[PDB]
Amino acid sequence: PKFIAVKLIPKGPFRDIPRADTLFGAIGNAISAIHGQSAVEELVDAFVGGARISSAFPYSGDTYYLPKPLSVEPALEGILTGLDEEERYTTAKRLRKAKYLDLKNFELALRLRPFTIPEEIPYARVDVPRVVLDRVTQDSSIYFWEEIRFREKSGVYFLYSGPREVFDGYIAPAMRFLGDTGIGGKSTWGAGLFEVEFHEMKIDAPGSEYSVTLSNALPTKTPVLWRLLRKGGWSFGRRKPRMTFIAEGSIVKNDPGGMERLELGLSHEVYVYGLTFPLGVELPEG
Amino acid sequence: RFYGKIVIKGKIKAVTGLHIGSQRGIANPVIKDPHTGLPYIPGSSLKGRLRSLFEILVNSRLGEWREKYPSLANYSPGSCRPDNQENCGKFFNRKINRGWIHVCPDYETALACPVCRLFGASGKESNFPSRIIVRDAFLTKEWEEKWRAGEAITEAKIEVGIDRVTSQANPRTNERVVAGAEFEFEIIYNVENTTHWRDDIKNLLTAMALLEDSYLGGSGSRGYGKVKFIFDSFEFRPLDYYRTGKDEDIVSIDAREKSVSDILSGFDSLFSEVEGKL
Amino acid sequence: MDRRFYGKIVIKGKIKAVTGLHIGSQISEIGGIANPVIKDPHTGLPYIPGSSLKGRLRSLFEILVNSRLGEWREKYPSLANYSPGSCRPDNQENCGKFFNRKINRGWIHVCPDYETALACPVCRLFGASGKESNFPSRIIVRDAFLTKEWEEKWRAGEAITEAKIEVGIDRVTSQANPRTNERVVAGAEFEFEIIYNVENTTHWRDDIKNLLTAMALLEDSYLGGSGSRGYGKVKFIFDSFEFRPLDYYRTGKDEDIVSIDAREKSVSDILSGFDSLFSEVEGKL
Amino acid sequence: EIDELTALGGLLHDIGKPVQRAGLYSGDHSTQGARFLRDLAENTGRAEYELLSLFSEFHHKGHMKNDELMIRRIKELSPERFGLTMEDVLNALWIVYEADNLASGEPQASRPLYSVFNPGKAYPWAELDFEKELPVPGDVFSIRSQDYRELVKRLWEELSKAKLRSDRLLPVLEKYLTFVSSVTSEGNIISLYDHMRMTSAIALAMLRAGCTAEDVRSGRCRKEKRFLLIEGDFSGIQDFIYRVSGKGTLKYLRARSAYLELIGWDVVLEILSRLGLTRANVVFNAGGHFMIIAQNTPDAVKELEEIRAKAVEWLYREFESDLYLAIEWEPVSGREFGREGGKNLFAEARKRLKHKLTVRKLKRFGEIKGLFEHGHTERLAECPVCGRELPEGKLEPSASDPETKVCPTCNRLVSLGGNLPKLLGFGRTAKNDAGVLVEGPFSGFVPYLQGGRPVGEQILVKNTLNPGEIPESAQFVPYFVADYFKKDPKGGVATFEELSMASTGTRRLGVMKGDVDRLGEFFSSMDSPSKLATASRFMDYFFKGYIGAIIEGKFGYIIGDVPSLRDWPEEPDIVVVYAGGDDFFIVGAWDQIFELAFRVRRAFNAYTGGKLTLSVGLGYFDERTPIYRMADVVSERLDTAKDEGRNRVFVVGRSRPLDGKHKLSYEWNHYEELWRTYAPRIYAGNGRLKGKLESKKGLLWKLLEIRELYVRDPNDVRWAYLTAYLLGRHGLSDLFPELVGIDTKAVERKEPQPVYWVDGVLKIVLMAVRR
Amino acid sequence: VDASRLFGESPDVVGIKKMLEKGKQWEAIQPYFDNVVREAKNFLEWSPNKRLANAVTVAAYLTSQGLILDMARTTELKVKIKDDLVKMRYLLAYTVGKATGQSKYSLDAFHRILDPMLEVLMGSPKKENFEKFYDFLQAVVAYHKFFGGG
RNA sequence: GUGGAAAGGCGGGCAGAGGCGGUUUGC
RNA sequence: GCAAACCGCCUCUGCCCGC
RNA sequence: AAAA
Ligand SMILES: *P(=O)(O)OC[C@H]1O[C@@H](n2cnc3c(=O)[nH]c(N)nc32)[C@H](O)[C@@H]1O
Ligand SMILES: [Zn+2]
Ligand SMILES: [Zn+2]
Ligand SMILES: [Zn+2]
Repeated sequence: PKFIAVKLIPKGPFRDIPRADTLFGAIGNAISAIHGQSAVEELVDAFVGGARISSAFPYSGDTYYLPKPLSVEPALEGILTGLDEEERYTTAKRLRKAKYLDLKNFELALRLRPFTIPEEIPYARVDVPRVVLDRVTQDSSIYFWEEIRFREKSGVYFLYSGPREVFDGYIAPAMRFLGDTGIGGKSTWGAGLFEVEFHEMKIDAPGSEYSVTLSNALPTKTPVLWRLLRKGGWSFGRRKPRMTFIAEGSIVKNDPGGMERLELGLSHEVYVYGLTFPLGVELPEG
Repeated sequence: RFYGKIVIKGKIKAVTGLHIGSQRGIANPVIKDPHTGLPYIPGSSLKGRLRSLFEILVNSRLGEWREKYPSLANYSPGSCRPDNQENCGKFFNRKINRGWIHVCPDYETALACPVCRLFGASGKESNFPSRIIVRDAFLTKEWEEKWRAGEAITEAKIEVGIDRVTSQANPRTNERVVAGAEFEFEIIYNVENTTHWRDDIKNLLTAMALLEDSYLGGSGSRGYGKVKFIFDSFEFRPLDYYRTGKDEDIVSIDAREKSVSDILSGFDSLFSEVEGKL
Repeated sequence: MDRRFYGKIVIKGKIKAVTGLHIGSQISEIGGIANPVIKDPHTGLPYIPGSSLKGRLRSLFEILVNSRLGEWREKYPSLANYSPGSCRPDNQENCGKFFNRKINRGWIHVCPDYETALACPVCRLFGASGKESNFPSRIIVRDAFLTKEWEEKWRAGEAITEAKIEVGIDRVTSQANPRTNERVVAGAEFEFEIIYNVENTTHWRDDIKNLLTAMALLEDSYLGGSGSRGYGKVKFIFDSFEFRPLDYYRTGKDEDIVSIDAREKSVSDILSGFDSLFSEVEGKL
Repeated sequence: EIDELTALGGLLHDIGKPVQRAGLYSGDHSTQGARFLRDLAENTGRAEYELLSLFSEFHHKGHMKNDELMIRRIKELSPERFGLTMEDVLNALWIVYEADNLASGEPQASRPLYSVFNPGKAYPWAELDFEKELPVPGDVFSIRSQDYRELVKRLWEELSKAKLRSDRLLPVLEKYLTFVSSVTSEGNIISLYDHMRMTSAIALAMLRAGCTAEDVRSGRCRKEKRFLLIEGDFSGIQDFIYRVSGKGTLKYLRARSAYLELIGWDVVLEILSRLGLTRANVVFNAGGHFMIIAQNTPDAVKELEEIRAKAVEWLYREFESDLYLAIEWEPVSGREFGREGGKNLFAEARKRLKHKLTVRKLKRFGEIKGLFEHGHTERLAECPVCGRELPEGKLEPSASDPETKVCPTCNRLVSLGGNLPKLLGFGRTAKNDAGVLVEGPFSGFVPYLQGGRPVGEQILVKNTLNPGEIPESAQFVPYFVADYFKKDPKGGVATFEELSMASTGTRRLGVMKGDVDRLGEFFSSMDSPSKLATASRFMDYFFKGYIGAIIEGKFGYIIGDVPSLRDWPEEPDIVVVYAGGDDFFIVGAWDQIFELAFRVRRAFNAYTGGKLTLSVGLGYFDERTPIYRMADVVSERLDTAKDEGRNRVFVVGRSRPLDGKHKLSYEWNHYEELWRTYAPRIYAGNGRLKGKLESKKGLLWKLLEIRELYVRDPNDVRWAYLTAYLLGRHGLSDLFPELVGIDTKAVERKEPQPVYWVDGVLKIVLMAVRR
Repeated sequence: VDASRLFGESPDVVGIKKMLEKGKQWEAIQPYFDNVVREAKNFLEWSPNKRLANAVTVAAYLTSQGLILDMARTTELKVKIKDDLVKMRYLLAYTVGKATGQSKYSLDAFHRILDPMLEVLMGSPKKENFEKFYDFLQAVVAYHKFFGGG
């Protein structure tokens, strides 16, 4: 279909590539800052019905990357039948280890076509060492810290589907607030800051019964093919319990997911984003 | 609560050559961009140097600031390194690992501190978050083009160590950024309380003015600092800006002003329109 | 324990190279003057580092304190832990001799603790290091570039350096061994910057007078160079002592006490009447 | 019982093959195995050896003619004395006959065993001892009768002192039949032990399947699905053993690798006992991945569906989605074991099961039913070591520093890590017993120490095939492990800090992770289960047994001269974390981790026939680098050596241009030629440089600074004359004469200049001097 | 032999160090190359290895005899020159106007190569076309130390 | 309603020690 | 009538201690 | 993860 693509042009290093539950927690903190409490409860109701955002994925110079579906690994002997067998084995190995695909090869992997992987990743994970210095004696205490450093024209983006007045009233004012404050990590070191641009993405998807998730899922029923993701964040100092999400690219069938409210002992209820972002996929016989 | 984000832009001039090490072909390397190989000033190295200069500033004026800043009456000048007990009566109360740093342990205490209100506090159960963002300072576009045109952006300076009796020489090498370089800094203050933001902007500019006579990173005592702030503009970015995006925010123009002139003169004069919309 | 702040005494002026000055260096270089002098990579002109000036002032001051370990000990405690000499003939780091650290193979007096370096005249002014404590320095000596009239003599076409050819002559066959030494020309003039950080109002007379003692020893000794061959001959030309109190940084106004000695000598400030020049500093402490 | 009689009949059916290659009796080895077992029933043996001679005289279909001489010969013996039914004994003989054809599908010479890696090369006969001898295939296809005669005498001595059970016989047979060829033919690459072992496996699976003697006489067990190939794999090992912080010592890691293997043995030994199988039904068990041949009965499919259900639910309670065991099974037939015509049916049924493992791994914890269900539990925390989430209060203080509250499964592995030098093995007993340190999904394991008595029905004894101090009612299960460690002044395992102190020149900790390349293609060429067994034991025995004797300084006439910084010590400061299957993870001093990577590869090159390669990633680390950091760098370096090309090593971190035409890792023969030319002209040995280069690091480091101009612009030619000026001024113009001019042949081949590949030789020499 | 070792692009810098470190064999192929350097009057026409090709064959000729640079170094610092290339051609004329004795021939061959490239530098821009010359002039001195000269 | 909040890669370290642009004889 | 021979660097040091 |  047709989606609004929210590009995030970085102004430094990120802490991690953002997911949809820490994007919804960042947006719900942004809406509470510039509107108030009763607009976050109007935000959650907009997401529960209709429109839902996806996870954040890298881009590198007008090539928008998307996660590889998990539908290809049972098929991946049948995808590569037209190859010489001694180079069919190392083409298969790197086609299974690959995490992202181009916007051109994502649309082919949804239809079980022969496809190719990107060679170069738009970011790197470095370990930059910081230090703690005593204020009288200058006694150093090294600790280590990891970041996401992007290239010259690279960055990250997520997708939005839904009505326009929810985007132009909540999501578009939030990402202008969230550009000057951070998305995750030590934003007081200037980490999660960016400039925001809004664009348009069109994705060819076959009409089918199965669908891949482009966000974390929190499924209501057991999915078809999946990959377990085990994270639990932090909310106003309170540790969240770890939850079993489903990584991006896993296959569900008529499964909407669902946001789960937590208690955590605050003045308000904390919602963890668990909605699906379905794009139609084609499966083999299992 | 949230009211706006005072945005400070300008340039960092390295008047004498700058060193911020990585400890990873020069023997001690300054830290560099992983992709393009250009050096930069970290946001943590600039923030922690502004805090360290200001924690020593507040340690000298604990008695004189008991009334403008409460919960400076909970501290006595000194460090907690002699008696190995955290959050005691001394000012440098928290031992992160091997170093002692003033961090107030509570939200209601750090809200009245001058340091931890501006720079943030950890605490147990409490977690006061900071109000400023210090971005990474990368090279200006004029100094990226000098790098494309074949000039050198870092040198290799050889120092030595000399015996006081026999005069044996013991040399080492230090990579440091070439003196004269221009970096592009960015500080974003988060206006949470409309009452005390004038003090927080002035306490921040005081640490900038202590930094121009002190050094940044480096060896510094052997002349590796000598940093200089060159301001460009002070934006206010109100709450009405983030709702609708119509670009009618307050811009204070200081194209050629020092940190002493900015804090010394101006502020009421420069920040007069900022104080109107609160 | 209890590092404070009161102000930053700033010492500005000029470094006069009365005799040729050579601070050496050592990479995409093929044909040039051998044994070169250090130069700013962006502007091309030579300079004096803060490392080569602070280390030369510390070295002349440690040797002066080593000569008198019975005449400074009544005013400076923890000098009773030191016997005059060096730790070279018995290779232990911290024994009872004065020069007590091994850098790589040489021996330099650097105090091993915070409480030891707080009462030493060398390491409370120049700083120390060690296993824990790490007493940090109170002066910062900056790299000294040319003055702005010797920036412009370079624009006018005059030579800022030269090349001096010296020959090591064999004493038996009178057979030569020439080499060229670049040296900054005699008469050249470097603009320096020495900032003393006032951390204790009790002993700041003792650190300024010891810093001016080390400067007075340097005007009799040499800077950089091969100075026993006539290559040093430095001279300090003071422009202004200034004080910069703690209230200068918060206010940003010119509340800094200005001592006026634009036409005085390094042994004239430390000379009788020093009390008269630094009298207004005591009115602000 | 017919259960023990069918299994020990098929195991000993080929007995006397080694007495006919020796020649103690008259010809036709089926006659000699009847006489070798009749004489064995006389002295130092029971009377069941007399009835097991029926299995060695009525096979290959040569004497079992017309169903008349089998009845008379069995009638002479007393079945009733043994208690076996007269008809039931006859039923077993047909099953043994059928399982012999299903295991091989295959003379007159004493021709040796040929190597499964080179079928052109052959093994000389040795023992299976892993001590002072490396079995390296050679072109010597001849076996002396006296050598066979010596083997028969040792075999006769050990079969007389050995209890008549499948577990007892299997280590006796393995010791002497490992290097004996089964069928005498040119290029026979199947071990005689493997053929005998796979024959007791199939004959016992046929007996559990219920097929009788007339089912074999009519050929009904063949061409009907009566067998069932079990296969398991642990998934998430890297995130299970190496996801540990700076609070994990070397001992804790070395106990994590011993605890994953006890989880693996607890599942495999549960399948064999609960289905009636012996240990010969296990085809291989190597690297958290096993394969078992069983029977296809509805009682067994029901019974394997509980072993899978209980073990996955145990792993989910203990380790919250960090380690998963995917168990699948595929029904096969008798004709499916072999190559039928020209089509390989064993490699097709194996890959019909390998696709079922693939879809199971994508349904990662689907057999839980509360997997994606949320449940609110208050007051949860994390362990400082492995970082699992528990409800707090279940945390308990660690014995190192009692301030930190670790989880209880990490204190069982700190206390196990202190016993591993003292440990002779384990005993498999019930979940709630005294002495149990760690629990599996089905059992608990008591450590069997040096001076002690083992308790349990199954005793796992490490690094030997002799049951010395073991009770005669307990089951003997041997397992092998690469357990080399550098010992401290105490009798324990050295630390990361103690190994790095011993390193030459710069003090760094060397970490290597290497594995065999394209092994899974090599195992798909096997067309019979007796051939998959041989290719999997010999590949496992290199990393289990022979990689620890490479570290002992042996095999030097095979290894020769490798790139070394110092001469090889008598006790190398090397600690093996893991080595088994086709991979190894070894830490130590950085000088010997460097040398052993070329020393393991040179011996693996000759352990195989030169036909299989390695890729090794090397890393050199600070002592206070956390091991989750040290295992993620070297795994990234192993995958960079593998994706770029196979058979290349990642020596050290290097800077290379981004054109896609440079690569970071060295081919093994490439780097080992660069060390023969660049290193003896700069390096003298044991940390010092050569003459006229002492205290000339102003030459060597600047040569790496000229090399960094090539990295910025490879087409700029500045670096070429800067080298010749630098070499010329120092008078060392003859050192490195090919870095001064550009290689015109390298431009046409689009391969890098010789200044690009000098980095990984100089850097190592510059770290062997104190850096 | 001498033209087989000193070939077109880069054949043997290590092979030319055996003959030069013999007298007249390189004195013809490099004099043809000096004539080719005289045919390389257009300096900025060699963006290939030709600057490294010529400077080996220049320095292999000048090795047979004895054999401004800081003025070329200071005018290189001026980039970050028509008034000083007159002085640079003057100091190059001053040296050949001084060197009398056994070193006339090495200085006249050194005079033969640079002044054809110092005529194009008069009527040309200064950021380009001098960087390509100062890379050549460094490469002549670099190999000249390598072959055993000073 | 953000796997979050807090945290300077730096304390100390002279590019220095010894050295007459000089000698011998002729083409 | 005025020069021409060689000598153009030599030899030591070159990352430490802490987290 | 080429069966860690
Ligand atoms: P210290 O008492 O070591 O506190 C432990 C703490 O510091 C880190 N640490 C200390 N020294 C080093 C070092 O040389 N290198 C590294 N990478 N880390 C160091 C420990 O890792 C631990 O976090
Ligand atoms: Zn505070
Ligand atoms: Zn001292
Ligand atoms: Zn744990």
